[PDB]
Amino acid sequence: GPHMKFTVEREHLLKPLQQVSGPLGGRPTLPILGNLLLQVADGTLSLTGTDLEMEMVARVALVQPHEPGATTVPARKFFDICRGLPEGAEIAVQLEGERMLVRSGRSRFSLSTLPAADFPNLDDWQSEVEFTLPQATMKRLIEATQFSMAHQDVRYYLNGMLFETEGEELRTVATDGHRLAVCSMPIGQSLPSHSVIVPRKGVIELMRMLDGGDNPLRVQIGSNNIRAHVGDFIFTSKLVDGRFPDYRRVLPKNPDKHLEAGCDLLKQAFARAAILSNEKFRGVRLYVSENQLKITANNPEQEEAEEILDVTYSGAEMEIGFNVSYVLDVLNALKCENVRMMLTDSVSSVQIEDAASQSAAYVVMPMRL
Amino acid sequence: GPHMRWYPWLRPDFEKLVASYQAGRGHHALLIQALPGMGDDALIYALSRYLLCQQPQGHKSCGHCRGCQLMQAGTHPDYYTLAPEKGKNTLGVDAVREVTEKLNEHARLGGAKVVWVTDAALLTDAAANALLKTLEEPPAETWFFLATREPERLLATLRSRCRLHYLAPPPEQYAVTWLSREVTMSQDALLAALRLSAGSPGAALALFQGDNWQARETLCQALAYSVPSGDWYSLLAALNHEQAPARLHWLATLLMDALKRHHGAAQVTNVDVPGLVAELANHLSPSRLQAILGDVCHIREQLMSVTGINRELLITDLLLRIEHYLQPGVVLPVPHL
Amino acid sequence: GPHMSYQVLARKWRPQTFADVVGQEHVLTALANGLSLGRIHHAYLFSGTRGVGKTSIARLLAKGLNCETGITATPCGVCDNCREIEQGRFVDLIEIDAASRTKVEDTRDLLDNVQYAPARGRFKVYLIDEVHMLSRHSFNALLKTLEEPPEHVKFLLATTDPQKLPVTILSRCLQFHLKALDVEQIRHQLEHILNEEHIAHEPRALQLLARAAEGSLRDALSLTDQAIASGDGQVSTQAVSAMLGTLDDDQALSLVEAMVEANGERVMALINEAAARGIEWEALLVEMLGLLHRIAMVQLSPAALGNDMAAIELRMRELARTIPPTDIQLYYQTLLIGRKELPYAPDRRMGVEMTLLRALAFHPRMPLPEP
Amino acid sequence: GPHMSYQVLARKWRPQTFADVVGQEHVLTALANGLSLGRIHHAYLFSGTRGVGKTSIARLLAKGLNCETGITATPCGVCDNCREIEQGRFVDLIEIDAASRTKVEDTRDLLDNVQYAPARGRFKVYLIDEVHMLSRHSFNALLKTLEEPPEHVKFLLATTDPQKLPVTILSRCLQFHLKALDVEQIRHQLEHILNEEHIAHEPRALQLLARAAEGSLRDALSLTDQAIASGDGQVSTQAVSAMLGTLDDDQALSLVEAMVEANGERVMALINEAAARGIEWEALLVEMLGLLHRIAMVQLSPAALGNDMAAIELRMRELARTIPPTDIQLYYQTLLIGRKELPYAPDRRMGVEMTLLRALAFHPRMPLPEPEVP
Amino acid sequence: GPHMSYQVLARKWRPQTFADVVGQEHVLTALANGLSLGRIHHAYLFSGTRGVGKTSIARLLAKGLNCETGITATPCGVCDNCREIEQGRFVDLIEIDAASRTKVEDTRDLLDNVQYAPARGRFKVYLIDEVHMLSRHSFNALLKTLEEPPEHVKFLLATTDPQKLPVTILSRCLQFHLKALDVEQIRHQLEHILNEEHIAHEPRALQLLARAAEGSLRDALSLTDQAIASGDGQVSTQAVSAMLGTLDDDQALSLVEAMVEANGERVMALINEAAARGIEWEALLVEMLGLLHRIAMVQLSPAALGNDMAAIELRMRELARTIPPTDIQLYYQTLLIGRKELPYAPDRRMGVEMTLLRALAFHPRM
DNA sequence: GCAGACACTACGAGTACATA
DNA sequence: TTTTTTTTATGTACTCGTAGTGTCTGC
Ligand SMILES: Nc1ncnc2c1ncn2[C@@H]1O[C@H](COP(=O)(O)OP(=O)(O)O)[C@@H](O)[C@H]1O
Ligand SMILES: Nc1ncnc2c1ncn2[C@@H]1O[C@H](COP(=O)(O)OP(=O)(O)O)[C@@H](O)[C@H]1O
Ligand SMILES: Nc1ncnc2c1ncn2[C@@H]1O[C@H](COP(=O)(O)OP(=O)(O)O)[C@@H](O)[C@H]1O
Ligand code: BEF
Ligand code: BEF
Ligand code: BEF
Ligand SMILES: [Mg+2]
Ligand SMILES: [Mg+2]
Ligand SMILES: [Mg+2]
Ligand SMILES: [Zn+2]
Ligand SMILES: [Zn+2]
Ligand SMILES: [Zn+2]
Ligand SMILES: [Zn+2]
Repeated sequence: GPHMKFTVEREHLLKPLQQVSGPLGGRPTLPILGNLLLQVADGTLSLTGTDLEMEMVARVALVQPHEPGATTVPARKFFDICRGLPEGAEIAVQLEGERMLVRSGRSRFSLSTLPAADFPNLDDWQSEVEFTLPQATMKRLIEATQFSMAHQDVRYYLNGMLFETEGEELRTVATDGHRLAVCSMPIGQSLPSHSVIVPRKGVIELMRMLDGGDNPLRVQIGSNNIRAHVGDFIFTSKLVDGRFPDYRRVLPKNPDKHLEAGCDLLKQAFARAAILSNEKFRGVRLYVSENQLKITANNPEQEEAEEILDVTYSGAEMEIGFNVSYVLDVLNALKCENVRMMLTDSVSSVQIEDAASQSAAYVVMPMRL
Repeated sequence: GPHMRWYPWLRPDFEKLVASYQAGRGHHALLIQALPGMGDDALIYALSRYLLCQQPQGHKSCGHCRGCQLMQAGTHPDYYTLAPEKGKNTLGVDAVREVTEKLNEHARLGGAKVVWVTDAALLTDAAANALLKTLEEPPAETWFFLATREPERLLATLRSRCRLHYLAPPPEQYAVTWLSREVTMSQDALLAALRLSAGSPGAALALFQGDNWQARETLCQALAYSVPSGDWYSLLAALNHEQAPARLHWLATLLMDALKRHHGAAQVTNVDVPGLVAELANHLSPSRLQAILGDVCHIREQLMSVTGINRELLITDLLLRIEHYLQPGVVLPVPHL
Repeated sequence: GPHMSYQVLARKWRPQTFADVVGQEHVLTALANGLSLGRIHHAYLFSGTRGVGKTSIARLLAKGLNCETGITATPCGVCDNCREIEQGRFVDLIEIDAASRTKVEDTRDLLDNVQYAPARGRFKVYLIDEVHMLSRHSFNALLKTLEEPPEHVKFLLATTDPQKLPVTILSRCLQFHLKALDVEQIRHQLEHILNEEHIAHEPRALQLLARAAEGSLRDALSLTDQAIASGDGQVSTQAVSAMLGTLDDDQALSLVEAMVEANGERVMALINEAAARGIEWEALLVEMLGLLHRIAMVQLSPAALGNDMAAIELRMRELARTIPPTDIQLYYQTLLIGRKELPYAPDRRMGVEMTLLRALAFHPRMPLPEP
Repeated sequence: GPHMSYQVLARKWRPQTFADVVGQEHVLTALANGLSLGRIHHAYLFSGTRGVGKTSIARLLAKGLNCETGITATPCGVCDNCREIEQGRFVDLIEIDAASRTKVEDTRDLLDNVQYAPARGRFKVYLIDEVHMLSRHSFNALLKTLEEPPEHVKFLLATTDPQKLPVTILSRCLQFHLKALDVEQIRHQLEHILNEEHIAHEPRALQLLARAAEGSLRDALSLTDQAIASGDGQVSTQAVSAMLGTLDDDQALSLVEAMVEANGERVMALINEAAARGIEWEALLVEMLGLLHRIAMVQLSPAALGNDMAAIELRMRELARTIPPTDIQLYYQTLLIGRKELPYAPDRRMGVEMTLLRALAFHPRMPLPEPEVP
Repeated sequence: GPHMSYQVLARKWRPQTFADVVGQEHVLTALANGLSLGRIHHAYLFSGTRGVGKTSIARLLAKGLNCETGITATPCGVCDNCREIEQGRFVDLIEIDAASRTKVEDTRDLLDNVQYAPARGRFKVYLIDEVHMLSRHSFNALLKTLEEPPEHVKFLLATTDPQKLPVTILSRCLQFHLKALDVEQIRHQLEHILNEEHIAHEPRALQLLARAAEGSLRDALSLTDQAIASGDGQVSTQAVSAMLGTLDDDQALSLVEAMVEANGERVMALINEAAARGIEWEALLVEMLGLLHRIAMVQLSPAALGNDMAAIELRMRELARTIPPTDIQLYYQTLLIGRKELPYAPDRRMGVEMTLLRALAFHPRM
């Protein structure tokens, strides 16, 4: 246990500390799960947060004298101490036994630690495949499918989302047994099809790490684990083991009925109609007639809601009852202007797609008709 | 027997099962039937050590690998064990449900997964039924190991699922030699202890190691005092204990030997106590002995089965009913026809 | 490697079409007639003993209901829906181990999700096995759905004890009872399986396995796997007889002769000899009960006695000649109650000793020596 | 008939008007009089056993309350309201499945919307199915609602066991009780069903089905559907008898006679015949026990025998007047002990044979001979 | 609709003056004297069995306390405050369905109005109905309010089980316990109610209706309305007798009475009726066994009657006196054997019939 | 941006009760 | 006058404190 003298600046830490904060504090299930891992090595500071199944470390350059080592420092206390200091104020840290003395000007704080050995880590491994995808593209991949993930469903498959590759295309699939969200985007590199399943929480930290910067997100796909790299930030997590439902088997086989309209108008109309929907089911009935759309909603309070939309439709009239929360989420994800829908039958799955390009697609399974 | 002692009378069966497991011709759910202390725990431990890590030479331990390091330290996460909470006495269905879902969530390390129930007879009905689908269709390379002292007590819907293995008790002479080597006691005491434990050398070793021998000799002295006077109530002082079912079984064994002596059976079970069996034969009629034996067996079963039952009240009632039976002119009970 | 894990016969030989059933013809005829016509129901409850086929029958019913060939009495394995139902991963067939999830919360979530339309399947089949373990709250939750379910929903329930289920649930479903398989059907299925697996067998071993299966085919397959593991890759009469501890000599006959003669010394000497060789006690009591049944029958009809026990016919004839029927009935009753009492007083040896002493008690054991 | 959709008889033939309801004359007359005269109470509780009509009658009352022709005792099938009720899509017939919505929060939600008036209806009906399922807080949340409900809200509760409801709820709501249906009513209803639906049938099979589902009509309908499945789309005596596992009364009494008159060979022959037929042995014991009990009952009074056993009625009498009741007690005890100890016999056939042999040995009149040597 | 207008007998005829409450004389007299002398406790907690007027008497108290003519035992109907009490829309009467507003949030919100003066009444009166179910923290808030109550606020708690209430609230509340109404009072008020309405009635039918209800007036009135509906507008003896036979539940007592008198036809009819009224046969036989046990015990000491048999005492005393102990012991043994033997018998109705026949066979009745 | 506020919803824990 | 005293397994509600999540308001 050598002395640990940090001499750092706020502007170089507050963003890395925020990034490494993540799913820390909150629910402490056991003490040695710990708060942080601070490591001084080769003029770099590695700050590690964990969740007993996840890990992420931020690297901060040490342009000043340092002492290598590894120890812990409380998450909320350190974060708030660093945040509350004057803008640009320096931080000087010393270690005495198991005590951290943090000094800023004339301000002194004492902090308790735990041995670095007691901290739980993840066993190293040999990476299987690796991607270097641009940040904006990865954000587009995640946002198009994040909402559709299941909420603690018994079918563990639905609790995450799948990333797969075919040559130059990367496909992302999410589902919960009622919704399907698939999005395929170009890569620029060709790698074999090694599907991976990432749990919901891990996807949340993947979203948090992304900052829309020029640095491409690197990812190492393993067998039962995942690693990510954004600049100086490293991340790793476990994986859900199994197989996702075949999306091609879920997508409609005979999308004969076609519809096209404006995303904004449909989203606003569905939001208006969902007010009177059943708060426990959120089911709305859709009647498609010649160049006309009709949405009808009812709730146990016996209130009725009707909305009519101008649309282009060349098929036959059809009735179909489906959830309004799902279509609202789909339209929220779909940020373009014009949206197309493919329908087959009154109890057939409905495909939602961008009119500008195929890009990503969605599937909604109707309610009881 | 403190913990997991290898037993020579286990060596044959062991290798046989390995021959089944190594060739990929072993049932996923194997139900071990063995006496208490027969060593089924050691057999299951050795099997799990073979299964759960990198393949060894093909026999013995698994060598010096990550599997052995995690297993010996009890840290391997692919080695699920079902043991009743020490505060409780039975396998809560919540524990089995958690184990089954964790097993459904795929292995963590390389290799197969092993689930071991420390005792099948302690499974409650809900806990027993929570294992039916998992036994019927294990997820992938999942091997179960259930230990029991009698398969009939277990549910019929579970005995169907599991391939049953039988750990036959060792021949009596060999077990006597082994125990005499292990424990320095006279031959008669050794034989009586072995026959008391139905030929289970591990159970006899456990009986000798603890204070059970002192309790048995105290019960013998109390019975010797009580039999001629007819004051059986004093036996309460020796019968009320946490090990009451075992002492009631000892009493039933003494009554069985008394009836044997009345019929003059060439074989007995309390060899080293001829005085007590002679006194019981002399002072008690065969019908009275049979009735007392039936009542004692019934009380032992009621104590062992119904959880939470009060020991003191039952034992006192049994002793008072026996006192009533010893008095002349009292109608004896008969088995429920 | 075709067997990554040991695909035990209880799992490999699961029926895939209606023609693989071992003879549950009474329910199969109803199922085939219902599927052939338009008469289809939304709640089937198959009940019976363990390892009789009701889960397999339910899975076959689901395969027939969802195959894209149509509603066929005989499902086609070529169908993609059948390909997925025979394995896992079918979006429609939702199999719930009721004992695993007895909480009313899971049942309520299931009944919330039942409203949605099926994915690419004619009927969303809910197969709830071991339904008798569900909590009473879940039972009552499963009332209003089973009575007026959506057209695209079919409920298949399986249980080993119909009584434990509330009468209300039984009142809404088609109750099928799967009779325990007879000896001949089990033997024929076992010989067919072993011939298909290229594993040698003997007729006597198969007959013993069928006899000990107690009417359950899963028991027969488990016993066959026991024999395979302990029979060096073949089903042999010696291996199964040794593992079952069955009696080939007249030990039971000599024991009952000594007992009816009220010779306690002989009875206990024979029981000690039986303990020496480790004969299974339950089998001994079963054989004694069977011999007493034969004694009663020959007392009623001597012709009936002519059976496999021909080499020992004279002994049973003498016992029937010398023993009143009432004593035989009392002996049978005592031995039967004793058999009920084996899984009591865990040391089963003294349990059989208790039973034999109770049987001996009826006749006088007086020291009075008379011929 | 013409409907290619083979709707389940338990669903297709749900009562439409008060004329289509069989039995339950008490509740039917009470509701007809309380709806023709007026004075509609604000809470009903239909208490009865399974499959007697605890819900369909509630739906009929709902139809009778808010009908276009006013409050009527004859629910029409012409106006929109009644058909919407039957289709289950009606706006005001809030069908509260109390099994699912059992928590107190859901009951509070239900009580919150009580005053918000009915839409396209004279009354709003809160048909709470299986009220005996609500939690204690849910039970007690609706007390002051039941005691002083709004003038437009009527509760209709339907429970199987009212004893589990708190006593104050039994006080507030009307307590209508539905008796279990009789065998003749069930047979008549099934004859109506299999005449309206073009399915050939035999009266003996209908009687067997009616008796096998005693007290509950939905049980009878399900058994009849399953018998149609078992048979070639027709309810025949052979199909029903084979399906139920029951043994025809004539042959069981033949076995009983062979036991009583100490004819061992006839007993064995009948046992062999039953074995060849595949009838479950425990079912044979059950039928013999039932016949012995019926003999005891007709000894109690000759009126105890209905037309159900009429085919062998004479034989029944010829067994009642020839043997004392003590012999029946002994026979019933022996066969019942045999049934109790059957599961542990070497075989079910062996157990049944041994039980019959014991009844033959121990029966008093002309018992089995004992060995000549003492 | 097209049926004129007919209210419910339970909600109607609710008393509006203290003289219209039938029975419970001690509570009414104590309240009258307390209001006369000006001795009013801070909190009045009513308790008793169902349907004995606890809520109605509490509502009468709330009407009286805010009457403009003054605090009196007989508030007028003249006062507009009294009229608003009638209509249920009174600003100074706060009716809280504590069975619905159990959470501490709503209770605290409604108890934070103690700081505000009454709008048009002398006392801000809280009528917290069904107080027994209430969250523990809501009990804490209520206790904190009652410990230091404003002089212009009086509490009127009502409940069915006072045991569930915490002792800290009981020790601060003047508790009034209401008796179950006597049969004669119930019959008298039933006669008066049926005469005030234009409904014909019969004396024996009225007595049957009064006896059927277990001392609760709401039960009596509910059965009265149900019988009127079933009785074709007339309370006739045969119709109500048949109705109560259909609603008859204490089958086991009649079974015991018929069995001990060796009436084979009567017991057969009774068991047929108990089969039609779908029940559990094991439960019926357990009830019969328990009743026989009680009859055997009562003969040893009358004090065995207790409180449960308050509505059953008359028949049980006769059964205990008229039957020798040996016969009761034999019947108990026969029924115990029958219950042990029941599950293995055929369908349990057959087994119960057989056990009853076994018990009947002992007497020499032919 | 925007983060705090504020709502809102969910989860654990302590308590009460039911059925077997 | 003073202490004396309990049967679990499994499940289902109910209610309050603490935290996690959305979102949007003048900040
Ligand atoms: N009717 C049958 N035909 C063929 N095999 C059967 C039959 N019944 C049972 N089996 C065998 O038993 C095994 C388990 O059958 P299963 O259908 O699960 O019985 P259960 O009704 O108790 O769930 C099957 O894998 C099959 O080998
Ligand atoms: N009294 C009856 N008359 C005619 N059919 C009946 C009667 N009772 C029950 N049924 C049959 O049972 C089906 C469902 O009855 P239901 O009224 O739901 O019983 P429950 O009282 O249990 O809800 C009906 O569709 C009808 O065919
Ligand atoms: N003492 C009584 N005098 C007159 N009617 C009564 C009495 N007690 C109960 N009732 C009748 O019962 C109906 C409901 O009474 P209520 O006082 O609400 O009972 P609870 O004590 O359960 O709240 C009243 O409308 C009234 O008809
Ligand atoms: F083993 Be089976 F499902 F009864
Ligand atoms: F099927 Be009923 F409502 F019990
Ligand atoms: F309104 Be009471 F308490 F039934
Ligand atoms: Mg199964
Ligand atoms: Mg219903
Ligand atoms: Mg009240
Ligand atoms: Zn190893
Ligand atoms: Zn097919
Ligand atoms: Zn109408
Ligand atoms: Zn006034």
